[PDB]
Amino acid sequence: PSDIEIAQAAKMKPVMELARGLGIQEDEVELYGKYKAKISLDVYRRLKDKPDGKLILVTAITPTPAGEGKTTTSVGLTDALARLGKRVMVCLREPSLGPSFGIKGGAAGGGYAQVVPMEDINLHFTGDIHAVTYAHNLLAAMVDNHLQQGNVLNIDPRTITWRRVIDLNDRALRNIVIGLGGKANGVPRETGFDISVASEVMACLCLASDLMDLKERFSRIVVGYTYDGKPVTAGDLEAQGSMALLMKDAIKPNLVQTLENTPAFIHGGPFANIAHGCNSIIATKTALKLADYVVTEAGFGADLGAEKFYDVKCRYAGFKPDATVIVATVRALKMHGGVPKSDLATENLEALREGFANLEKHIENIGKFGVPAVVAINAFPTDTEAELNLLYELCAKAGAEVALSEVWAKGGEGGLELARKVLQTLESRPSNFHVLYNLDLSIKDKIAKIATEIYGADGVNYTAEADKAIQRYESLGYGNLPVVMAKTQYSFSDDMTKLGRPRNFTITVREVRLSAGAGFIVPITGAIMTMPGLPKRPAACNIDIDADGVITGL
Amino acid sequence: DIEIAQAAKMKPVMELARGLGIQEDEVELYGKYKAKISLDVYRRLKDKPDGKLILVTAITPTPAGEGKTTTSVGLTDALARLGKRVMVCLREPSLGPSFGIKGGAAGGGYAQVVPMEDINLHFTGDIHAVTYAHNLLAAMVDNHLQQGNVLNIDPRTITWRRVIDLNDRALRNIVIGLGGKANGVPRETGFDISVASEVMACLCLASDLMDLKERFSRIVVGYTYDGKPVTAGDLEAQGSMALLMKDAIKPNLVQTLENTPAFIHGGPFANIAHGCNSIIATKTALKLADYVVTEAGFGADLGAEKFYDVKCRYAGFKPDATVIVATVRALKMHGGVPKSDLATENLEALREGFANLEKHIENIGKFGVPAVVAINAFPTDTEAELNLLYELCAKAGAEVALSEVWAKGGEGGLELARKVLQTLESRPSNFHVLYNLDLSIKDKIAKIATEIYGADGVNYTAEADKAIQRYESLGYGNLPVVMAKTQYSFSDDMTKLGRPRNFTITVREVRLSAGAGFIVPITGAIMTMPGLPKRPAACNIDIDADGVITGL
Ligand SMILES: Nc1ncnc2c1ncn2[C@@H]1O[C@H](COP(=O)(O)OP(=O)(O)O)[C@@H](O)[C@H]1O
Ligand SMILES: Nc1ncnc2c1ncn2[C@@H]1O[C@H](COP(=O)(O)OP(=O)(O)O)[C@@H](O)[C@H]1O
Ligand SMILES: [Mg+2]
Ligand SMILES: [Mg+2]
Repeated sequence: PSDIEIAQAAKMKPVMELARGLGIQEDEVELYGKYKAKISLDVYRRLKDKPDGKLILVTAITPTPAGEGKTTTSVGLTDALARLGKRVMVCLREPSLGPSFGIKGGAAGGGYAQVVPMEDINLHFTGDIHAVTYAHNLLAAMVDNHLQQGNVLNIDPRTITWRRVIDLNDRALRNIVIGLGGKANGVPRETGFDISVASEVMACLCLASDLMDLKERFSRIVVGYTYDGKPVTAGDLEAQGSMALLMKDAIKPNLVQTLENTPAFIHGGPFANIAHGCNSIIATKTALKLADYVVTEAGFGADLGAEKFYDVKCRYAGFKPDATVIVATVRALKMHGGVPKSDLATENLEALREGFANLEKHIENIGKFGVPAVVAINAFPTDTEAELNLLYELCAKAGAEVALSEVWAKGGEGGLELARKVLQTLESRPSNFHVLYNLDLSIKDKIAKIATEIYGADGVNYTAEADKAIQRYESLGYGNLPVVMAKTQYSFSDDMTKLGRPRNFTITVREVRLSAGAGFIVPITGAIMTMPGLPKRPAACNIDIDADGVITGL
Repeated sequence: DIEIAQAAKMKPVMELARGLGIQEDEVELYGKYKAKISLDVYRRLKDKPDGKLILVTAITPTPAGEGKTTTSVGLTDALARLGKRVMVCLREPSLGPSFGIKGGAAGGGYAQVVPMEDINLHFTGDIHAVTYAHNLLAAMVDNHLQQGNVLNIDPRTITWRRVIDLNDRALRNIVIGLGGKANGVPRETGFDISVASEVMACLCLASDLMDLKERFSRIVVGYTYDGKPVTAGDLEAQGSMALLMKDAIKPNLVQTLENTPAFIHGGPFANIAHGCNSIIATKTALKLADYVVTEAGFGADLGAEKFYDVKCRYAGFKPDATVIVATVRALKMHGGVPKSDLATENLEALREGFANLEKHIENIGKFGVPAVVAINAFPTDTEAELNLLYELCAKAGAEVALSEVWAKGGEGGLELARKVLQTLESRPSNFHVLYNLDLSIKDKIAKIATEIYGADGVNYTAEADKAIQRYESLGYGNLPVVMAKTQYSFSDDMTKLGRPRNFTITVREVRLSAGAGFIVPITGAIMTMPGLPKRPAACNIDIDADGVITGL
């Protein structure tokens, strides 16, 4: 039964009620209708010295374009725990608007494991991405006005790294020339747009602890350089105050719920292939005051999202994840064993056997961070009973804790086996969380650490552009920043072609960006683009709404 | 006395809503002090009586503005202070100008709508809905070119621009689709400011979500190589566009500082677009109130004519009175006093500049709705100067009232409120439009230019000629006209002050808004994306652990 059919038929508690059931007081809630709200940052502030609940991360194997089921699983696990009577919350990322009209669709879950109101969540929600987009683009506009008004600071406009942003898959704005028409109309220069969720401004939102912090980070954002190579910042242009203003509400996290009325925060939405892939620190640390157990997702596979959750988010938050759930699927493991994407509804026992190496490696990789894993087998409607025991069997045989999850088709009661297993590991195998690398290393050493330890490459190559940039950033004193790698989600390699556990290969960084405001560095690898495109048949064509109800949203 | 420093005073909008006879389950809250009202309110009240409709317009402005909004709000509070059941309908301010020059559009002093900062920034996200529907269409157009261009669109004739609600001059003329075969198809475009979007115009003229969707579908984005038009319908975008507008379509309820209810819905500018708030908000408010005050942008040559010939025409409104805001400082400017000298007294310059207001007074008379001048008093106004004007007005002889609504709130608008009631009770209106749709495009341009602006005639650049021919050829000859033209003069020349004579308008570009249902001749040098000044107000804007430091 279609995801929007059942999302629209849902039966929701007023969120003011859920809020109150969490120790949040009426005047700390700001409603966006009965079913959505924003929680004050005073909640976390007044509880600063109270103990945390347990932190549970969900990550996954290397996906197909439709995705496996982190979100779908995160929601379900949360519903299952609520059904064992636990005081639990999910933290998730706000879905990017753009992909609802292209390809992979929304990010509110699936079947009976969803967050709702789904169509709000997937579209405009509470206006957060819009606030990111306007602060980002206001800065750009100010940069461009500056050039026009005599270029007082002597910016070399051919070095401006600050791009524009919009929350759509618009490939035609990747590379553009701007400022044309003559002397009344700006200064010609080459730029383009990224998708808003990849904005550094969203990164700042996701790492900041409150408005004034966000304002200070904004002011350290570097937009470009003078003709003599001195950096020029958003604070040099006095933009941070306006930028902060535009984020005045977006800083607060959003409360919705699951289909079974369990509470859920949704806040910040960076992708994990081209950004840091986590929800806001603010959401997650607030939730940890409010619930005994907090489930949260990192984007794409564990080589990307899980790695950056540990090495960036946890680092900057002081978080100590207690357990980690790895989502695996028969569909995907078969793909990693040879089966084409068009033949996956077919049984193939060997292609799951030789596809397993993929998961083998993700488990290995999680183990390196010292937090105990449980595998979740997200049973797809087509997966045969035989394929399903083999995977169970392979996970046990590898030593790993496992559980089948029928959360998609059955909701929270599809996730009891799994929920017990997570509870089992919280109670019986404590976590020993530590980062992969220290901050005092070179940029190139940190990159090589991730390259070799996680993706399993032999080493890393640099274009001259990249080398020039790394020099620049260490010499300017940003050498201590952590690394958010941009790379394809479809492989451990930077070649989207290398399925499974590719061996004897090299990653090539072509471009290096600096996020001095969010406080990390972004080495861009392979051919990954920072603005995605629409397909031949965009979801949009099938999308509609009548005197009430909507179709084509997924 | 700072605008933003009146961040004090309000009551829950839900109380305000029930007090207009709106049901609880028709109110959607965005905090305790903003809401969206269902379209079911108007529907169920369809057969009930309309209140009195009052338009507030103005003389030709100083860049700072002459106080329409400030006056519309004041008037509303003043009527309430006379025990009247009254509402204001306003436009949502464009976000861009709060960081630019002119600021937000929530009023002034003690005549403002609140919560101001929300109202002027993201508000309830309508402008963002507009922006994304428009730009998703743009994105689908470009994707289509990229995926074999099956419809054979000549990318060099695409009229559909992109949009963003900032003053960004550098996005006026751009080249996109660069980088090779994987990254699109190169083409010249740019951006307009979001409030000037056709999508906004449609929102502002439509009656519900399914009307809006069908309008979207009729939007022409460009042409095939053999000149066949291609629509948003042909690309199947209207459903998604409408989805993104599902809440934007419902109007918003806020209030005034003295707690009078207010609708804010739709933002289009009057120089570049059609300059009125939504029909939805206006027609709804007529059911809930005995008196509905509403503003049209810039001077009467722009917003008034458009409110009358476009909004009123499509809505079936008959306006009952019209208020013309005038100021001493502006009249002086028009009498030759430089911008920098408008604080200093100068009676003779005020006598000379009167001509401007005189023509606006005449022009309102041609639509057949009676008029009341509001003289909106600034702190620099001499007692002598305010008397000269009042005398000038009654000798004209229009009804006049001094207004101290800015400094005093509704108490300051009693004499004005009285005169307006006095006009509605004795001098009923005989509204009629300036022109008929049967005319040709060029004839309608020429009525408006001749009768309202005072031009001797109109010239067309070759490009404008082509376009007008193309639209007549295609069946759109019968559309009404929404002139784009500078607010600073009756002419298309921003330096021709007072009441210029013996001038000609030149239209250099003509757009077709097939979905909103009008045509836009662009005159003189006016741009559809504005720019940021030397020192933008953004540079002085800030927020601490609570308090905001600029709204202007
Ligand atoms: N077990 C399942 N069977 C069928 N569809 C599923 C299942 N789990 C998830 N989905 C659907 O597949 C897509 C991917 O799920 P999602 O939770 O979004 O994965 P991820 O979070 O890793 O991107 C969504 O459309 C979801 O509704
Ligand atoms: N009587 C007055 N004294 C001082 N400032 C005023 C007065 N009336 C309006 N203003 C201010 O001047 C600017 C323009 O007023 P506004 O109501 O926006 O006119 P318009 O709607 O025609 O632009 C605003 O900053 C407003 O607060
Ligand atoms: Mg997901
Ligand atoms: Mg105004």
